[PDB]
Amino acid sequence: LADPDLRPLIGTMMPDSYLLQDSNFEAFCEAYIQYLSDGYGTQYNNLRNLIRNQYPREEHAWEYLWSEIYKRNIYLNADKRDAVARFFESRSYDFYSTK
Amino acid sequence: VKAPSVTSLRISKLSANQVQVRWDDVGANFYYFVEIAETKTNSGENLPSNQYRWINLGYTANNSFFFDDADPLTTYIIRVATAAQDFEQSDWIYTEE
Amino acid sequence: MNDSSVIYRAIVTSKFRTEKMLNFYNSIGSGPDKNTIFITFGRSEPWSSNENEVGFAPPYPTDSVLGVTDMWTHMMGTVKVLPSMLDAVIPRRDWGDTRYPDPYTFRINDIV
Amino acid sequence: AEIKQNLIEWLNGQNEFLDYDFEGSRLNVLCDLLAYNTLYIQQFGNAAVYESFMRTANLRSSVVQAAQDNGYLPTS
Amino acid sequence: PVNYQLTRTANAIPEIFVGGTFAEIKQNLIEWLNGQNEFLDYDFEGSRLNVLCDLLAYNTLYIQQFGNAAVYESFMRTANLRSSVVQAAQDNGYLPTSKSAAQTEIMLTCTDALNRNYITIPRGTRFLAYAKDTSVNPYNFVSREDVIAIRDKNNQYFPRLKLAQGRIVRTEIIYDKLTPIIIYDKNIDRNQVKLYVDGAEWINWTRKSMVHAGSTSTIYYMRETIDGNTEFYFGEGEISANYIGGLKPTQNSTIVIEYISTNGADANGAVGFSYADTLTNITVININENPNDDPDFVGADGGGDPEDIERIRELGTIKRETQQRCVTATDYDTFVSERFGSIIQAVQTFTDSTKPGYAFIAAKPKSGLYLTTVQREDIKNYLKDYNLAPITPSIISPNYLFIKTNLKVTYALNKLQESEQWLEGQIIDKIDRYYTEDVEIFNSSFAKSKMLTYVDDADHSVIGSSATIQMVREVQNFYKTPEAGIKYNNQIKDRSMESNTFSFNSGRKVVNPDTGLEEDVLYDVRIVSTDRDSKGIGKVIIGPFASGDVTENENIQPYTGNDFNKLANSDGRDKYYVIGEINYPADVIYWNIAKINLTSEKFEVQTIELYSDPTDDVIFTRDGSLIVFENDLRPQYLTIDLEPISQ
Amino acid sequence: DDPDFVGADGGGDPEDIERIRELGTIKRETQQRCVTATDYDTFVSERFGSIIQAVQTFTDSTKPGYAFIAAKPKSGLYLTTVQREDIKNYLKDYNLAPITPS
Amino acid sequence: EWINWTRKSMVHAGSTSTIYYMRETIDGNTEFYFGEGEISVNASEGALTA
Amino acid sequence: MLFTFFDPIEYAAKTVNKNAPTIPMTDIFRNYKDYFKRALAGYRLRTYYIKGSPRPEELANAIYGNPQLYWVLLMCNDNYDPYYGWITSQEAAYQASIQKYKNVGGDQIVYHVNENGEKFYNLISYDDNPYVWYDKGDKARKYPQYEGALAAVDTYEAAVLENEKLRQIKIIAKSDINSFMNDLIRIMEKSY
Repeated sequence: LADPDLRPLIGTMMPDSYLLQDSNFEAFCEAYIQYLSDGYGTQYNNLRNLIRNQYPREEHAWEYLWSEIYKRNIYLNADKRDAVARFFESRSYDFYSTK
Repeated sequence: VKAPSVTSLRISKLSANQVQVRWDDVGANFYYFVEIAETKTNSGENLPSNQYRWINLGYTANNSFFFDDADPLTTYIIRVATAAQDFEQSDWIYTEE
Repeated sequence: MNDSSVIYRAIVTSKFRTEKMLNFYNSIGSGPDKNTIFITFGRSEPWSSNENEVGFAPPYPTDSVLGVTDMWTHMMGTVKVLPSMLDAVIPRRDWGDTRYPDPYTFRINDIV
Repeated sequence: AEIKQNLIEWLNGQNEFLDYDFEGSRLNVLCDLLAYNTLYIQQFGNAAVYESFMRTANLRSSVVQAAQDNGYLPTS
Repeated sequence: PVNYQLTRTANAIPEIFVGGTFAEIKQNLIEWLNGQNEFLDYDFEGSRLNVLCDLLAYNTLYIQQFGNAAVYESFMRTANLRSSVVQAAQDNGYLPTSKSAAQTEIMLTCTDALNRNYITIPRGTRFLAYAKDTSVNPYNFVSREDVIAIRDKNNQYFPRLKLAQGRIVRTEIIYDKLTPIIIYDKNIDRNQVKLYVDGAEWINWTRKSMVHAGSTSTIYYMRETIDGNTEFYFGEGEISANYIGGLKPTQNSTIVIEYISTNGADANGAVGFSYADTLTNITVININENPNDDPDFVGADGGGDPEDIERIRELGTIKRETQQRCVTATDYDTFVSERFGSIIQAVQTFTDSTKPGYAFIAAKPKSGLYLTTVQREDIKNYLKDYNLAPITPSIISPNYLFIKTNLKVTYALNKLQESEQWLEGQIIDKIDRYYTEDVEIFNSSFAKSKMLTYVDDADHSVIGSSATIQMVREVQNFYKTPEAGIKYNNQIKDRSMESNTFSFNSGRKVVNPDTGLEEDVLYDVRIVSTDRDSKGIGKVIIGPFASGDVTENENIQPYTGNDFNKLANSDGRDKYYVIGEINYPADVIYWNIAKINLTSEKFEVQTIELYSDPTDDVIFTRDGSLIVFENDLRPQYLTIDLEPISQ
Repeated sequence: DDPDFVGADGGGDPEDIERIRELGTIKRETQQRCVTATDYDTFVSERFGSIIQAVQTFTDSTKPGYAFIAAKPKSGLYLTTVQREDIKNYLKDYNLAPITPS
Repeated sequence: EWINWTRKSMVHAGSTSTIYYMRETIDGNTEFYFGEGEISVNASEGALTA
Repeated sequence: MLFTFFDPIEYAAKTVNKNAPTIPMTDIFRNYKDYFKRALAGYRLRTYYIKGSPRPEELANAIYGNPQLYWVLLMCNDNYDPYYGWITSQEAAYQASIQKYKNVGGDQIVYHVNENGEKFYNLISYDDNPYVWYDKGDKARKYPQYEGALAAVDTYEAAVLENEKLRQIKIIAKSDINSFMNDLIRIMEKSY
């Protein structure tokens, strides 16, 4: 699912074609909203999707990297570590309680 | 008795006329020989095994040989394999075009 | 398991394939311990409507007892295999024959 | 801070001196979006700073996120 | 590494956040603005349609901080700005000890006129203490708990109690359930709080003194709400408890909080206390013994001040490894910590294999050296409640290796202001700051070059510096040394390991002038480790002897020669007795005076220094033995020369 | 033939503020383990309290590795077999470490 | 059938155990996400090796 | 200025690129939303404005308040997203619909809405077949659901149905706001 790009929302909040008669004002104001909002890495996304990235199994999530077990496993396969360390930081309460 | 297939085949510090390949050790006494191929033919896109030919660049007793030539904006697709005295050749492995 | 920290290498060589065979024949003998062998013969039923021809083939047998049981139903007689009749073999390459594709050559390790 | 954001940005438009079309509309029209933007984000960030902290961070779904992680999944 | 699959990474802020240098933003926007989209039809101008691009880039570089900072302090390891750090550490069950108060145990000798048995000594019992820097002004003290005394033989009491620093304050409040009850004052150690609700008790949750197995409701909670002002609140309970939760008040109640004012860490001095007691017939007889426990005493301990940011983090994440329980060596290190911390600088708990159970804990107080007692028994109890039931914790304290400097800072007279003294003391803490930062902790070495660069950092006028050095390690029981113990861990530089003082007794009578006689307590002795030899060898000697007292037999024949084994300076009549091994290459010392078979009563007090000088400049450490220099407690070895220069 | 009776249920979606007080009761709770002398008394009495009453567990030094627990029946005096055995189970799923129950 | 593991914690279930998990979502739905593990066996080995 | 009100602090950002420069920044880390919450106590019964207009993000300068406050409307609804939190122009949701599903599936049918409002979610009819609905899997059928009939809301209608339910808000009545904001400061100056 794409999530909203904020481009159509504020596109109406501009005073239409008034005060700038050239189309270079509208198409430019269009593509500037992209760099704020539509995308993965841009601010409005990287912000609004925060607290959705706290759950490590979610895509694009991080901070599981900082975890002590992501650091210490010697698995030769490179992808499995990012599968299991992305896991187990989803449910840490399991292991820590059972130590 | 297939010799252990090479693992973690990566390219590093490629330039226009120089490209370097790296791979994990995979063993003490084995040898490795490599193949290099153009893909796009004169700004075209072409199908595998109908193209690439292959070009043997020789064999090496240690990992990561350094390669030359490879005219700019061309070549790509390195491929390696392992072999030894008593073992049958392993299977080819391609790097990320 | 997979991709363990330690990685080991094991040949199993050739000889184990042969030496294991030797133990098979090394007791075929006569007595309670020597587990003799018997071959056996076949079915009388036409087995299908299309039976005699080149295409088509018998159905693939099954290791289950449901397939073990039908033989002793459909079987007639068992010849015995003596210890002397079983034999160990090699592909027999020979130099000089024109009938077989490559007359001499015989690269590296080959039996002539 | 809605007028103060555009007024400070309107001074930088005269830093280039004559911008042509930027006298009436045509710029501030596109620069009003920048003024209407930097406010919400100045807020939305603050609103989005406090979630993962439990005893802070109101609404609901932000709690259950931080709840079941390190906690238990609450009854549906 | 070997296999490339092991690269991974440490905690890494991805390229998605990071954030702009400016002009790179100008680059990416232009490529997104001019290219791939418009191919400008813009009506501004040749320059304006260009210029206006960065006018909205300052809008980006702004919104790329103001709103992008949130994700920095949203997480923990990457956050800055305390507030976010702290507030995100309570859901890990920590809290950062906003401040702390000094604590001691004093034994009051007082008595009452009524002679009644079982005299009490209620909560506050205001005391006052100078906590000496010189004399002037007291601070305050309150016992805060109970106790009891007993009358025995002569009519006197020994109501020994413990006391905290500040005074107390109690603010009762009506609970509106809409009203986040708080405090606002910059104080109030969360370690010691009561908070009754209108009946009694309310032992809360986050910190147990008992843990009171079961007991269900009546808990409350203490966190942060940033701002420095602590939050109290109650659970979701009903009690019409309902199922599980906090009991909650009922819509109106008198909620009585009482805390300790906790003047601050300035009170570490302790020493002399005064009664200031008005209750009843208790006389407050004084004879107040601040340290009636055990060996050397620094005064009070603790005092706190809020924990630094770099402290919390390390302790903030590790407490996810634990859950409110210590099963692991690294757990005790986190349980001996800001919970019981500010009284312990470093720990490194370990378990000895030869002796099962008995989790051993080394600890160094910020006061220095030994924890004395009842500050030890205190660390005992707070663990064993959360501990692994059968095994008992024990505080051994580490094996201290100090170092003897004798350094000279050689300043210049021209550029000073406060001249000597103030600089004499200004060089102290800089050296002290070096220990506290680098080598205070375990497993870390120190380099005298690194000490000198903090020395040369004193102010300005000091130019150059230099020192000799000796590693001092003091034996406890002496007379023997343990089995394969007493080791430096460093190369000893043979012709070193020099004695201390000692003494003798007996030696017949030897009466003197004036009064009747004496015991011949003069004529001391001292030990020297002699030379190296074919491999280790080297022996050692007990020291100078005149004649008479010993058992010579066939096994002694005292001598090493007039060779090395350097001589003590007295009459002393040489004849050094051979005692023990001291293998040089693998550092080992062995004594066992019983070899020459003397009586331990002929020796004066034990606990004698030895202090060989090191071979290499850098001094290493291992096996849970710290190198930490603490001046204020033992001045005995620090000597510095200010010898000046006139230009 | 139950006492006063209405068709039972569960609740709806739980409230909001009641969610927050639970995680505070998670961290403070040691789950799927007994690390303390009073933790055995907590799990034994929580489940089996309908039969067992009045438990305490005490660890004895010089005999590390056991942590005897003392349980009393709500009915009789001594604990019966296939009970003492059944109390010893369900603590094997948790336990910890060396130091196994008695 | 696989056993609902939603709260047993984890460790009590070893590798390859049929246990499956579930969590909440940011929008209020439920996720049935499973564990991570495979039963794959080598060629010359023959063992199961979770 | 009912935001801000304190100081820039300094934002170190030292956890990334050590010796990073300190940049004075408007202070957004106070936990403001709590102050509002506790201060609001006693001013409650803020009525339900029902909105009624796709008022752009700021109606503050029309209805209660009007120093172009652009919030106290936010803190009302505990809005997490200042953009898609408020209701939007009817077309915006439609516009928002595409970008949501543009990557996968195209336009779809999210649920079939029994009368009385029982949602279904990946339940599918077969025309020219029995009239009973089936899940989008187990194509062997054999496992019918909801023997009745209902009507699908496709996608556009849902987004409309979902954002249109987002218009109700609290107010503070244009009466209290002055007296209210006069309190809301007092709590703030209180803690420092």
